[PDB]
Amino acid sequence: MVHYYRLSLKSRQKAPKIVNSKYNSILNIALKNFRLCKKHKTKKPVQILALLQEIIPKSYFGTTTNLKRFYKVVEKILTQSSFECIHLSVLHKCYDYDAIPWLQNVEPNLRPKLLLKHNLFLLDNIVKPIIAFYYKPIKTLNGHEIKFIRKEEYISFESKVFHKLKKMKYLVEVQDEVKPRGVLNIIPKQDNFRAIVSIFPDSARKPFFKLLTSKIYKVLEEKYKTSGSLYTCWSEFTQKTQGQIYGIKVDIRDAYGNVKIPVLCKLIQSIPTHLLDSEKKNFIVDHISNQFVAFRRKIYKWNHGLLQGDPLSGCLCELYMAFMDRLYFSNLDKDAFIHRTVDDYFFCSPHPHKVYDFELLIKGVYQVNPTKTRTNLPTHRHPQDEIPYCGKIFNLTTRQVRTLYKLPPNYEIRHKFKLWNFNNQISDDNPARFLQKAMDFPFICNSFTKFEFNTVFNDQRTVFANFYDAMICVAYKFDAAMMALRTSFLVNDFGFIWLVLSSTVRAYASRAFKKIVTYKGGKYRKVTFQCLKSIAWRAFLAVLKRRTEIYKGLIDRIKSREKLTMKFHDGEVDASYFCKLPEKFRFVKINRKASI
Ligand SMILES: COC(=O)c1ccc2c(ccn2[C@@H]2C[C@H](O)[C@@H](COP(=O)(O)OP(=O)(O)OP(=O)(O)O)O2)c1
Ligand SMILES: [Mg+2]
Ligand SMILES: [Mg+2]
Repeated sequence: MVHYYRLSLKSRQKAPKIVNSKYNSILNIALKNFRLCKKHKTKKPVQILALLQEIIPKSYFGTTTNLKRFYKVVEKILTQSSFECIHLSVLHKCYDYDAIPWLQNVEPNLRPKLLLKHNLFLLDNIVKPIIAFYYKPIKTLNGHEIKFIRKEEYISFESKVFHKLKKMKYLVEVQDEVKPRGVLNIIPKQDNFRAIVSIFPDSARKPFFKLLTSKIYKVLEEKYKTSGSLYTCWSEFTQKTQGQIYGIKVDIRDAYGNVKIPVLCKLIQSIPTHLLDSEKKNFIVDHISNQFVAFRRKIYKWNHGLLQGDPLSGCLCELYMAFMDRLYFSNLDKDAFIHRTVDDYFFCSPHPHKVYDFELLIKGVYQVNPTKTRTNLPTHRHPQDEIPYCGKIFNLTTRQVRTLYKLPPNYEIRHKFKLWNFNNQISDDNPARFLQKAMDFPFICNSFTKFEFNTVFNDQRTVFANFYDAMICVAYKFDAAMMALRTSFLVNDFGFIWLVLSSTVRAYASRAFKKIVTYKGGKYRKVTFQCLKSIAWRAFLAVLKRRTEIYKGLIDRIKSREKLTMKFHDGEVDASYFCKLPEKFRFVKINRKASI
């Protein structure tokens, strides 16, 4: 009931020093070569595919077709996203079987599965290990993007921040050979770093930690400030505020690190016992004072605030921050806009001086991160009016809210979408259910909200732009699915994709219509299912025309048999934007070619 094979490097097994009776010994040439190359040292010019071509002799494949069928999957490994798989299928499907020299002497009909086992050995014992020898993979945290960084430079970088953490006092060796919470990982930021904990998977206390986060979130709700709700706050502020809106958003530097455990333990102790009893109070306090992690092999106590990656860190940081809000941010204009999430504050006032004062107050309380500040304050050199907060983009002048999309230059969009899941596999001969489960609406629901579809503060223009921008993300993940199909499912008839595509267009259009009807306001004019449907169709054509040397069939099918005419009951909404790719999507990389 396992159909997939995952591209992750942990799938690797320890390279045996010579293969045994079961396996053909043709590959021990390559097992020898893995050692002959690992006893090599280089410092700059390295191609991964090229050198693998020399560890594994061409004689294992015998021809030029089987070898490229193998190097497709090694390429996919090189360009992997986290939790991305291939079908075990691809390691035996449509091979030339009597062109290899070494199953020419085995049962003609038993070749598939033991060639599969052989290829499995190749990749698990040589391919992913040679990579893991030359590179570390790191998660960008931008989707499932994995960047490959040569371990030589990364060990150095890890060493420099370990330097900073022991040259400071943030990390003190305890050597109690004490059970550590988990393994410390250093992960690059931009020009910076981030120190994280990977918890040891010991699922005896996971429901306990969940009970605890639950309890103190209930404590947050009843004890601390009901923080309104972002949509409500923005709605009512923009309605009551006639004039030009001034605003600022600031990010607190090292939020988890600058929590003061003294103050935190006090706050924990102050909680009424009917909400958090004495034992769990003491466990939590002991827990946040006593945080041990393993790094290299020496054990270290973490002294710098709450430590990221720990299950209680989010809830305790919000407890601390709500306390700080009560202490320092209680006296601001009740007719002004204020909202916080975690380390991000968003303040707005028609009064410039009041926005200026809020910034001064914040910079007095916390150490802000200047890089991340966004404001139309005249005091700042480069005023913005679009400020990003909570994955939205609030326009201070127009009061419009657009979905914010994190898509850096030359970011491969396929890294946002988790096409495969190991726990629920799908066999190679059912592409329809795979496409379906990829087109399930959760992955885009977060840009289908009142924030996007209200006609209370947002124009009809803006609502429709939000819908089209969501359907672009949707069509992109549809194209990602199709790539997975053509290179793992290796599809025969594409008859199901027309039905899947029609179904998704119509269902997402229906959800959009219902959301828009639900949040009607003073700037509603009229919205139509025909218009929504054709917006979505245009969104799909916009994506598919970047490979219209593939999708010419589908392109022309939808243009021939579908309604795309764009008529609004408004003269305000520019339709030229609903025909091109939006400026945020037209440069995301769609080709999956082995970089380093
Ligand atoms: C590596 O995978 C993970 O498991 C993972 C990623 C991010 C995580 C956790 C746990 C908490 N978070 C982040 C904590 C951070 O504190 C906060 C705000 O993020 P941010 O402002 O961007 O970083 P921070 O303020 O500390 O420092 P900075 O401002 O750059 O100085 O959400 C686990
Ligand atoms: Mg921050
Ligand atoms: Mg932030």
